[PDB]
Formats: sequence, C-alpha cells, structure tokens
Amino acid sequence: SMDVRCINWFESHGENRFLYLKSRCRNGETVFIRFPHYFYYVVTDEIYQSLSPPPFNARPMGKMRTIDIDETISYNLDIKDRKCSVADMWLIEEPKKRSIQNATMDEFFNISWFYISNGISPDGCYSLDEQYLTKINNGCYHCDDPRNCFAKEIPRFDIPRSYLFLAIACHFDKKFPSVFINPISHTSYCYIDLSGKRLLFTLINEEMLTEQEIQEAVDRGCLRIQSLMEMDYERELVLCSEIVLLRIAKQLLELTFDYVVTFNGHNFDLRYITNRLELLTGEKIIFRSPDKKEAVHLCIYERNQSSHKGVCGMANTTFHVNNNNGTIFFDLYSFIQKSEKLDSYKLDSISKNAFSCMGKVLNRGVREMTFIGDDTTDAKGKADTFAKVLTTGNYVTVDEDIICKVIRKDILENGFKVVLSCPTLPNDIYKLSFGKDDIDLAQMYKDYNLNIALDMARYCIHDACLCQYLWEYYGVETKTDAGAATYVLPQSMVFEYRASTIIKGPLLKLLLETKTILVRSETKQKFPYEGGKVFAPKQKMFSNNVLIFDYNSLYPNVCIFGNLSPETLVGVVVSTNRLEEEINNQLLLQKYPPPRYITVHCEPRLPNLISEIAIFDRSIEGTIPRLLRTFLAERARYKKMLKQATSSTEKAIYDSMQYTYKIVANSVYGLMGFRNSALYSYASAKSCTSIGRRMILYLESVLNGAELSNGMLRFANTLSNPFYMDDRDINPIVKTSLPIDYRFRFRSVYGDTDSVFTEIDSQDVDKSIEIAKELERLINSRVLFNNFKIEFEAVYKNLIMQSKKKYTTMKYSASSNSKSVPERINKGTSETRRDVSKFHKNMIKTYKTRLSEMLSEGRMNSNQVCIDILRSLETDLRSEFDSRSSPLELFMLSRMHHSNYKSADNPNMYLVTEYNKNNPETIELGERYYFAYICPANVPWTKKLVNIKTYETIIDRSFKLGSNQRIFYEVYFKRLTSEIVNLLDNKVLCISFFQRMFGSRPTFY
Amino acid sequence: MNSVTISHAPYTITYHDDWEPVMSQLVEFYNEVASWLLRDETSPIPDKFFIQLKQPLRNKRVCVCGIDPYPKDGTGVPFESPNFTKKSIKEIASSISRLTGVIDYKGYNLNIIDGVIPWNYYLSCKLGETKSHAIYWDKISKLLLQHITKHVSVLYCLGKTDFSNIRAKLESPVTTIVGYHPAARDHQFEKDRSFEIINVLLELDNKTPINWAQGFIY
Amino acid sequence: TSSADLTNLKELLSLYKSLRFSDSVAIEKYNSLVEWGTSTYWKIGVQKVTNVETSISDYYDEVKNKPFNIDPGYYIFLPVYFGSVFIYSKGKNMVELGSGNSFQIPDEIRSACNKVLDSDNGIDFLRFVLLNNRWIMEDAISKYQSPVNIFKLASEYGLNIPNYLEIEIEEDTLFDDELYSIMERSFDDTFPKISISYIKLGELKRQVVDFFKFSFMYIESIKVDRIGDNIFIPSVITKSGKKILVKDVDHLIRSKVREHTFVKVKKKNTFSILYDYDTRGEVIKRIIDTIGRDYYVNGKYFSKVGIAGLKQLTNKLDINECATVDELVDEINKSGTVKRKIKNQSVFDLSRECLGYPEADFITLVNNMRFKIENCKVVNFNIENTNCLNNPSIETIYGNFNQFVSIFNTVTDVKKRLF
DNA sequence: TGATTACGAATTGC
DNA sequence: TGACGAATTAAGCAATTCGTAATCA
Ligand SMILES: Cc1cn([C@H]2C[C@H](O)[C@@H](COP(=O)(O)OP(=O)(O)OP(=O)(O)O)O2)c(=O)[nH]c1=O
Ligand SMILES: [Mg+2]
Repeated sequence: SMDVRCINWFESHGENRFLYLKSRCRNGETVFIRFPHYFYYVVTDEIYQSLSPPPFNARPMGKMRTIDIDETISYNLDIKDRKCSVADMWLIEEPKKRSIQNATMDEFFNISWFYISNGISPDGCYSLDEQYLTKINNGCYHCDDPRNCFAKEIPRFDIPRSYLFLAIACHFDKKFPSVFINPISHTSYCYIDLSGKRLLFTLINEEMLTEQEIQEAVDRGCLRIQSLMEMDYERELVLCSEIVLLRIAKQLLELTFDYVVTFNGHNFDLRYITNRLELLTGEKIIFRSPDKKEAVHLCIYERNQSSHKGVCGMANTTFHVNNNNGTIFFDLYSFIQKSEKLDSYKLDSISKNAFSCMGKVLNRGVREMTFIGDDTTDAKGKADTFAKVLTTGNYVTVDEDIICKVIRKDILENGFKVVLSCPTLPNDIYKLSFGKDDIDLAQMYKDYNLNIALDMARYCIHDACLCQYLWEYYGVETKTDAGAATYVLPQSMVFEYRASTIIKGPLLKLLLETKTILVRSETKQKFPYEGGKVFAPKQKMFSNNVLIFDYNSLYPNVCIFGNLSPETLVGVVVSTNRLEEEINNQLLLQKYPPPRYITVHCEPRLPNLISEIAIFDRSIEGTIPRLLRTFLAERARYKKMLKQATSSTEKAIYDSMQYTYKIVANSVYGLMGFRNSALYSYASAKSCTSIGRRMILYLESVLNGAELSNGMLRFANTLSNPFYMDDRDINPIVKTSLPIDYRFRFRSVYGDTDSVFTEIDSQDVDKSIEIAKELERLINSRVLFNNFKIEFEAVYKNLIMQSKKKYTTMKYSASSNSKSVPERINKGTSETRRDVSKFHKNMIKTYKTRLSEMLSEGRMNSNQVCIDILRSLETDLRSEFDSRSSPLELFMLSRMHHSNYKSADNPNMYLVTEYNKNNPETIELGERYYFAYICPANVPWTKKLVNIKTYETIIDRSFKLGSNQRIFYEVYFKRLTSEIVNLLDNKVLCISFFQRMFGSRPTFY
Repeated sequence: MNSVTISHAPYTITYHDDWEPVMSQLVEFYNEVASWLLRDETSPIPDKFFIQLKQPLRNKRVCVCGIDPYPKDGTGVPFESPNFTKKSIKEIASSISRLTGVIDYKGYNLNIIDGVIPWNYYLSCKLGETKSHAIYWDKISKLLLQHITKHVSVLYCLGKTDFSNIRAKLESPVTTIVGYHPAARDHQFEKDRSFEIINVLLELDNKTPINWAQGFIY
Repeated sequence: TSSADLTNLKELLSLYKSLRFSDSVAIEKYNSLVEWGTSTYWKIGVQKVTNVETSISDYYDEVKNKPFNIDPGYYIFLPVYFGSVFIYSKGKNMVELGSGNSFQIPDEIRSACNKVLDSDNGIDFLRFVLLNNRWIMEDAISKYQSPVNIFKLASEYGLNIPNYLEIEIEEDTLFDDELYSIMERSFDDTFPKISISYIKLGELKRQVVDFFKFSFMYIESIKVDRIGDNIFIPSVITKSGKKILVKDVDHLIRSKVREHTFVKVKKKNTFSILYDYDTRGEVIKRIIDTIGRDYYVNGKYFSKVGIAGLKQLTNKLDINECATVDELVDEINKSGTVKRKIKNQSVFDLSRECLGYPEADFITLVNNMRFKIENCKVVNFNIENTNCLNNPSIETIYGNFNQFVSIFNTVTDVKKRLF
C-alpha cells in the first residue's frame, strides 16, 4: 500500500455490490482496494425524522438553499419573488434501492457522490494509511472509511504499464468469413510487460499447409510446437494447429494487462476467437474479480444510442466487453469514429490520414525510385513518425494515387531512406503515405503455399503494430488522465457519454460549494428562437487584403457578463399593445436600475405579443457562469501548453484537447437551450443570442468606413456601450503608434456570428499585419469592455465569396511575413463536403484555376470567357463519356446509416436493409458506407432524368463493375455543370447549353 | 402446406403458405449450423423445432414472445406444459384468472386463443443450460420474428433485460410492450396489467379485443 | 405497463371517440397523449389531428319536405327556433358550430352547466340555441337516461327549457301541413319556430322535419332595434310592413343585400326567414352608411359610440350610483367580490370593457398609433399609419378616444388608492 | 406536357 | 426450483444543395 497512483475504477455485479480501485506503487506492485457501494439520496431534516425504517447511515450536509427555477410570464411590473427555502439537509446511504417521496438532487450518479462526498479524485496519487485497511487476499485490501484512508494527497510519480495489441487474419472463400466454415489463419501480438520489454510474435495455423512445407518452414527458421506449454514469446514466427493457437489466445486474454487494444476487435476479432474456441473445444475465456469471488465469461454486448431530434430513433451502436478484473479493453474504431470526421473509417483511410510525409527524390532509373525524408523536408517530427511506421510497413502510396512495394529501408537519426518499385517520376518532391495494399486476398487463399503464409504473417504483424502507432499518435493516455481529472469519472468511462453527463461532476461540486439546490414544479414549454447574425457579402472577388477579427469564447463570455442563469432571472415582462409597452418601459427603467440589473429585449414568444423584456440580477454569481469559468480555465491551460510544443504529435494532441474544452463550453449554452435538460432556461438562451447580435453589430458599426491618417485612428461611430451608460470615454479619436505617413481606409464586407471581415486598400502583407496588430490593441483597450476581447486571426488574399457560408482564399497567419508560404483555405465549398465526388472536385479545381488565370490575363471581348469555358467543358465531358477511362473510385459518394426517419418507406433505409439481407457483411447503425449511380450499359445518353434514387448501389470492397453495367455519368455531369454555370456571368448562353445537354432549366443565385 | 428438404435433421420442414417468402433463406441458414448444433442433446427434440411454422399468420393479431424454451421437457409449442407443472404457465394462468374471474380450472394453453401466436426467439436450448444456443439461431431468429411482426398488430415481449434492444433488431416499427418475465423473483409480474393494455391498444387500432378466457382447459 | 398507463390509454380512447364535439383544450390534450403513447410504445393506431371540422350530422339526417306516414311507438317532440347553434361537451368549452370558438358566456350559465354536468356522467353532448341573448337547451341526448328528467332538473337549476311533448299513436296517420299547424299550436309559444324533431324511446337517432315555401319580397331599409344595453339588432321592414327576422348580422353582410331591392325568402304561416348563399368591405361600408354614421359593428351585434360616463363604470361593478370619486371606493371594500374583481383584472382590460369595444379592432387600432404619457397616464395620442383609415368602424372607434382615455385615467388613479 | 412551390434529409459553418 | 441488473439518455440555430411529391396552367 502506502504510496499509490490510480489506474482504474470499476464495479462488480455479483451477489454483493462493491467498488474497486486498481493502483500501482513506486516499485511496481499492483494493489487493489475494495469499497462497499451505496445508493445515495438527499433529504430534508423533516423527512429524515419521518423515515419509517431508519436509514443505514446518514451524514449531515448543513444548511442548504432550495430555489424553484421555473419560468413564468408576467403582464405588469408587480413580479412575485422566486420561491427560496433554507433547510438542514441529510445525505443518506442505502445498500439497496429505496423510493423516497420528496428526495432532491436526483440527477447525479452514485460514483459522483462517492468521489465528491469522500474527497477523492479518480486520477490522483495518495498515501494510504493501513489503519483503515484490512487484507482480504494477496494484493487485495478492504476499506470501510474512504474519507480517512484517502486523506493525504501526494505529488504525481511515474509508473510502468503493460499493453497487449492484437490482430487476426481468417480464411475466406468468396466474401466475408463465417465462424462455422472458415478457420483462423494468422494471429499477431505485440506485448509490453511491466519491465519495458517489447515482444512481437505471430502464430501461423499449420493445418492448411502440406507436411513438406512444414518441414521447409522449420528448416527456414520457424519453430514448431505441439503443446501450449512449449511456446516461447521470444520467437518471431511460430507455426502450430488451430486448437493450440486458440489456447494461447485464451491464456493471453486472461492476464491482468492495463490495456488490451484492438481495431474493430469487439465486433470481429474477439467475437470470432470466442466463437471458434467454443465450437472446436468447449472452453471459455473466464474473468475473475480481484477478491476471487466472482467469475464471468467473455460475452460482447451492444449499446444502442438514439437521437434527440424528431422521431428520435436509433443512431449509433457500439460493442463492449464484460470483464470484471480491471483491464481496459479499448477499440480504436469507435474512438476515432467519435473523434474526427473523414470519408471512410477503415484502417487504410486512417493510416493514410495519419502517417504521411514529404520526400525528396535521390535516385531514379530502372523500375525503382529512392526517396529520403529528413527534418529539412516536411516539418519537425513528421519524418520520425514515418520512420517509426516504416519499421513494419510493406506498401507506400506516392502522390495520392500510385501504390508501390518497399524494396529497401534504412532508418537514420533524423529521418528515413526508402527504395520503392514505381515508374519514373519527373519531379523533386513527392508525398508518401501509408495506405492501401494491392493484393487479392481471396486469390491468395485459393492457392496457398509457404511464401503466401509468410507474406500474410508480415501483413498481420503490421496490422497489430498499427494499433500501437495510432494509440501513440492520438494521445489516448493524456486525454484519459485529463478527462478523469476534469469530469470526475472513472478512466474506463471518459469516452462513453456526451455533454449531458460529463458536466455533472463539476456541477455537483459547484452546488455543494455554493449550498444550492434547483427544483422544477411545472412542465417545460419549447418555443423557437433566433440565432447568430450573418451579413450578406458585398462582392464576389476582392483583389485586396482582408483582415479577419474574431471574438474569444463569445457565448460563454456573454453568459458571464449578463449573469445568465435560470436562478438569476427576475422575470419576463410582456405586453400586447403599445400603451402598456410604454407604461412598462417607464416603470422598468427605474424599478431595476442598470448597474445591478440587466434588461434584455427579445422577439416575442407568441403571435399576439408585441414585446418581451427579460430582467437578470448581478448581485450574486450564478451557477452556469461558474461552470463556464471552470472550462475556460482548462482551455487556457491547454492553449498555453500548446504554445510551448515543438514536435508535431504534441502539437496535435494539445490542439485537440483545447478544442474539446471549447466544444464543452459551447455545449453548456446549448443544453441551457435544450428542452429535456435539467438546466433548461428559454429566457437565458434567447438573451445570450440577443447580446451576441448586439455585440457583432456594435463592432461592425465601429469598423465600417473607419480611417487612419497621420498617427491617428477615427472610427465611424461613438464608442458607446450598447446596453447602458458607463464611465468609459466615448471619443472616436484615438492616438496610434504607427508611422505618420500611413493613410488607409477600412470597410466591412462579411461576418458570421462573432467575426468581422475588414477590407483594407492595400496589397502588401507586412504593412497589413502591422496595422492589424495595432488595430487589435486599440480595439481591446478602448472599444470593448469588461470580459469582451477580440483577436486578429489572419490576412486573406484573393478572397472569392460564392454565398453566405462558402469562400476560398489564401491565408497568412498573424506570425507571418511576405516571404512565407500561404495556406489554401476552402470553407463550405464543393471540396470539403463528403458527398460531392472525386471527379467533381478535380474538375472544379482545374476550371477555377483556368478562370482565375484568364481573368488575370483578361480578354472578355464580347463573351469570350463563357464560350471558351463551355466549349472546354463540353469537350471534356464528351471525352470522359466516350473513353470511360476514369475508374469507379472517382465516382463514389459516402453516407451514414441510421433509423431516424419520418415515414418508414425511406429509400435510403430500404437500400441498406436490402444490402444487409443479401450480403454476409452487415452495415451497422452508425457506419459510413460508399455508394454510386449505376445503369445498364446499352442505354444511350439520357436527357430527362426521372428517377435517380432507383440507381443507387452500395459499393463494397469486393465490388466489380459488370460487363452490362456503366456509371450513370449524367447525374455527376449535371451537378458539375450547375456548379460551373453559377461562376460565370452570361445567362442566355448558359441556359441554352444546359437545355441542350440535359433538357432542363438551370438554377442561379 | 408445403414441404422442403434440408441436408441434416429433421430432413423435412412442412410449413403454411403464409411462411413461403422466408423458407428458402431459412434453409440456407440452417445448413451451416446444423452439424454443430446437433452434437448435443437439446430440448425440444430436433423433430419439433419448426412445428409453429404450420400456423397461419394472416389471421393473428398478437404475439407473446419468450426468449428460450424450457430447459427440460419442451413440447415445441412455446409456453406449454401438457401436465401444468411449469411455473411460468401456472402464474400466467393465475393472473388471467384474476383478470377474468374464473377460479376452477386445470390447464391453460396460449395456443388455442384466436388471434394470438406464441413464439420463442431461440428455437433450442441444451438440457439444463438456458440461452446456450444464441449463436446458432441468431439469424434465423431475426428473420422469423421480422416476418411475424409484419402481420400482427401488437408485439408483447416478456423479459426486461433480454429484449432491451428489440427496436434495433426490427427494421419496421410495430406496437411493442416489454414486461417482466413471469418466473421473475421479487413478485413483479403480479402487479403487471399488460393484457388490459393489449386490449385497449387493439381496440384503439380498430381491431377486435382478445377473448383471454378462451385458453382455459377443462 | 403500470396502472397509470392503463388510465392514460383509456382516456385517450375516450377522447378519440368524441373528437368532432371537442374544443381546443381537449384537442391539445389528445395530441399530447398521442405523442406520449407513440413515444412509449413505438407505434400507435391513432395520429395527430389538428383541423377537426366540427359537425353534428352523425345524429341527424336529411330534412323532410313532404308529407309522410307515421304510426308505431310513442313520439317525443322537441322544437327548434332560429338562432346560433352551439355545442357543449362533458367538462369542455362552449363552442360554435362550424367555427368553434371560446364564445364568452355568462358566469351563471357556466355554473349551471357545471352543476348539470356534475349531476350525472350520462351525457354525450348538449345542443344550444341562441337568439338575442336568450339561451336555450335545444337538445340533450344520452345513451342511458331519458329526455324527460334532464330538462326538469335543468329547469329547476334556474334556466328554462321548451315544453318537450309526448304523444301516442296507434293507427296509420299522415304527417302533413295540417299536422304541422297542429304541432305549431301545440308548443304554444310566441318564439319563432322552425323545425320539429321527433324521437322514439330506445332509438338514439333523431329525425327532424321542417316545412317551408319560397317567396319574393322587396327590401326597404335597415333600422336598429333596442334589445338590451349598448347592443342593437338590425331589422328590415317590407313594403307591406311584414316582419322578416334574421339570426345574425352575418346573415345580412353575407347576403350582400342592396338598398331597395327584391330578394327570395322562405315564408311560413307565422313568420319568414331570409335565405343566405346568394366585396366584404364594400358590403360593410354600404350597410354602415345606410344605418347611419353613428354606429359600429360589435362582432355579431350592433352597438353605439355614446359618451358613456361614470355610471357606465358603476353599473357593472354592482355598486350604487354616485358622482364623487372618493365614494367609488367605499362600496369596493363593502363587497369582497367587487374588490377581488377589481384587483385581479387589469387596468386596460377593465377600462376597455367599460365602453364595450370589441377585442380585435381596438387592438389593431392601438398597435399603429403613437402615445405620449406621464406618470402612468395618457396625455397625447397621434396616428402614425394611415392604412387603418380604410375600415369605417375604425373611424367609429377613433371618434371617441377621449372618453376612453378619461375612464382609463380615472381607473388608474382609483387603483392607485384602493390597491 | 410542362412551371412553380413545399418539404425532408444531409452536410457544413458559427 | 423458476430472471434482475450491470449497459441511469439526450447541446443550440443559420445557410445551401438535391430529389421527390404536391399544386397549378
Ligand atoms: C463552433 C460552435 C460555435 N458555437 C457558437 C458559440 C460561439 O460563441 C459562437 C461563435 O463560435 P466560434 O467563434 O467559432 O467559437 P469561439 O467564439 O469560442 O472561438 P474562440 O475559440 O476563438 O474563442 O458560435 C456553438 O454554439 N457551438 C459550436 O460548436
Ligand atoms: Mg470567437
């Protein structure tokens, strides 16, 4: 015991209910501690002295204040006070569930009560005292007084950890394998013990090989075993029978690892292993509790998550292991699905997205090419990660399209050197990534010998090691520790719930500190309400520098400024006509003076009402602002840690963490506008949105048409607080620190919620950046007030605006100069959408570039641009239709599967259901799949497209286009030409072309 | 009544016409699990796996669903004790007698009531080991229950934890009730009023209520 | 699954049965429970119905227009007058037919309906007939009781009912015009009778018969008639001086009657009824300048624009007439009802219902006009949007804003004192 | 045989 | 002797693009 660092907390669901803590000491010993586990209720003193059977145990919480947080509408200024009571409260713990009539604080979990009432953090280091501990087993103690046992906290210390990464490969005939016909061919393991030793080993099924091949393999260097007791993990390749392989797997999976990590293993790998082991032998994989009092069998279970939108309906599925020994079974597939957004979530796509590096050509000739990667080619740390993955990789993708096989690999001190088998490439720098492999697995299983067995072994060991590479790339350990500390949740539950559950721990701590309880009496009513304000862009092309100004955490800061909480709302005053409106306004401005109370005007709730005012108190801080302050502090900490990072992996990890905290802070406001939530407050959400709109309008009015001359800045309007009079200066004459000879004018063009795009009549970016920095300083010092603060994001060049949320530009960061490479930025266009095409994107890119070049040159005699573009597009489309050289991969679209549809006909659900009926592999309820448009080959060019959804087909990994089938090019061509037409300026010629090519009328802006 | 042949035991499946559009798939699903399944003594006997496939489905209105047959002495037709000894049928008869007022009886059979089809999700179970054949039956179970749901109006599922995700197992929505199992300890089925709710729902869907006293055996 | 679910489903079914005979509140409750049931059972046999066009044709058939034959069983006769037809349900609102709305009814009538509903639960629906604020039980149907005692207890409750008639027939007889005249003299009432409904003991369906003939009569002029307090009834006289009655002013302004014209009319032995189903602003302005500029239309009635006064405040408050502001407080503390009703109700609402303007027109007059106030009192009013000048009744409202502001100021400074 | 509008679903930006 | 739970449910609105049904000359 003594000094322990916590690893996991978990429950036991046997005859008696317990709670378990797993920890490690300094030397490396593992310690288990067992706690009795109670049901927690909160009652008043009167209820406590009237419980018919006395409770098991009760602890006094002191005097607490109960507030009714229901909202009612008032038609005059005689507003009744909120119902507030003060009483002595008791916290009762019961071994079994009980029903108490008037118990409060019933939305919080039991584990949260354990942690908070006992003063324990799930991820801390402690110095336990043995006086309160009793030894019940070798390595397992029992604690009855967790408050005294965990009284002493100590600084963090590092501990060793153990890991198992695994993968399997199964035989198949024509499609997905089946556990009743198809055996396991390969099983690969990466094993890390508490001593730091890293072992890689692969087991090969020898039952699908000939005896001569077995003898040849043994003479080649492999080891042959006939029994489970003669297996050594220090041998790379071991061949055996299927029963021995399954027994080795069962032996490994019953150990007390800290983490067992798989990719889509809970649904395929472990399920297949368990089922095959039960079919061949009769054995089972058995998990045991730390006290050796409970035994369970491995059985994967399914959790279904439904939607909160209309009809609700199921929207996601996830699979879990039912172990009770403290080991965490982690599936990277679900984690990556919930974390980032990609086109496909197969392992190849994730590998291509994660492990990519820029490489320099060093040699050419014959059918091979040599690439080198170093810190002087891409960035700091990319070459090292690529070299780490190259230790086991077999195939490399060059220039996003070519697939090549590795011939030789060398690992250097700062990078890598690789030799690949690819055709001659005429350039100096290319992009290499780890992705798809061009092997036909079914054909390889059709004719099976020793060489294919060894190659499959290499592929399987790479698959096993990819789990570790992804585990390190995404920083799962740091995220787990931070989440356990912040959310007051066990380590195994951090990535399992949404915003409504991960804010309950901090909320309970806040409520206990403030001595406050919130209650509801009547039902909740939902009404529509408005949101952010988006300005209409003033032009399409700019050819002038644009400066981007943004707010910092706008809605959280609005909530903090206005003290917007459900319990700080004095009331809502409405009126049905102007006479009462005037009377109420005159009375309200003097009953509730500005400095302490804040009044917010809003759009009316119902058709008859013509006015609505909400009043909020600022004397006592609310509950939602304190939560927001907590999350804002966490985000600031992780931004500061990101600022000091050097390598790429650490930078990515810290960026992800700060993004997560930002999204949680915004989810708090969203919940405050969510009807089925405990923190529901319609008035507060409406007021937050109204104040945001006022703030952006204030900034835009100050910045539009503002000019600097001499060393002086003149804003357009008066710097007056749009809510009430204050003590600040209101002079639009501000002294600057810029050179005197400067003279510039600023005009606003676009804005979304908390952002302003300010155009400057200049072209150089150094001067623009300097002016922007000075403007940001002046705005923060003089224009804004209280906790409102703006940031200078970037400088945009060649800004092209299509619509209110679609633009492309070149971006220069704030810490950049003229001699720095910019960044291409697309926002909302047909290049980031996951449902457009890969043909559409390439054509859009080439034609946009050609149009920009032609506009730079400039002919426009009468209609030269339009005629040239239309002729080129017609030629390209006709050539594509006739030659049919583009593969199917350029014509695949992606979509998610769910069951949240009004009406059950719904062609999409029908398509997925039929695919699941006619195919072995099943598409699940939160899974993205590919589909395309296919038609019979003999059909000619079609003008009038009548039914389109009938032609959708699902493209699985083994799909081959038949000799009587062709891609329905017409749909894609129509979409692409509708995109192109809107960019040009002519209308008659475009309409004529569209009606000739497709026989329909186009739609314009 | 049409007969189809399979490679393994019972070598014969005879079915009503209403089950026609499923049988082919059923056969292709039974030829890959039969050899493994038939290595153990099972209740019911192999010859009585598919005896509920002779009941027409176009005249039924309610389905009462279990999860697995009795561990021992399984008759093939779900929820049946020819000698009235199993606890579940005894207690369901007690509840229905309390509802309708009949006091003197000697047996209850859910298979006689008009408009009601009793069903088991898993069609077999090892002697003494319940829920031991889930992997063999899974696909067949989903397929047959989905066919049944397409005809009935109310689906009554007995067993809270077993049917916790019944909506994920069914594509088309249907009227669903999940209740406690009869043999559940802690006396939770006594306070359940599912049968009256069934009648109310049926008459709310322009359908005839179920004569629940029709099943008593004298 | 529990008992509460059974009760909820039972009440949902009961509400589904009686849907056409339902108001907004019942419809909202039924929709809410439909949503709840769909949520908990994943599917339900009923959907959410919103429009719900009220109709009562289920219990009635086509009106006979020719003599027919009757014979078997005892017959119960209930007469039907001319007026607005209303529906009252079990513990529900008091709705219009076809255009069901929360029509304002006297509180005494509300109490009588509440007690008659609490008397027994065996009532399906009640059919009201109105004519010039004269409230009648037209029809009272039931599946268990008999249409005899219910009207007796309703009469003893404090509201009067027509003399339901019971007759016995043993021989084959022909119901014709002579028998209609006999029945007409048999009710023995001066109220306008239109049709007669005959029912039999046991049969729930009710069959009504009416006899009428066509005639052509000239229209001379339109004149208001005195039928209460600040309420007028239009009336048109004939060249021969005959009295042609009408149910509603809606009948006139939908009839599009022109000055000095001839129209068709259903003529009977005693009186006659004008036939409808022969733009709207033209008709309303035409009738407005016909009857006289000093008039206005209050929904389905006609009303004056008079100067009102403190008597027009004291009358409703059930207090003695007086002309001193201090006195208008003492009776307020003398009666608990008066002080309760002055405290609970607002100032704008009470001062509006003093002078009897309607709701909609006054509201749309206020919401397009600027005010200037000082210490909770109005001192300046001006118009901003001139569009509202299209409707002449709006000009009638504008004609007397000074009286309204005077009574508003008086009410505000008396509320400032009585609290 | 077209025009025009209305609605649901998917995806993105704050 | 003949199942229960574990596996406590869930952020907001603004804007565009596409296919199909419903309403209109
Ligand atoms: C992105 C996002 C924004 N919003 C709302 C809340 C924000 O106040 C408003 C503007 O969003 P952003 O400006 O994108 O978010 P932010 O203001 O917090 O940016 P920063 O991290 O630099 O401080 O939009 C959400 O409610 N949910 C979201 O996911
Ligand atoms: Mg911002």
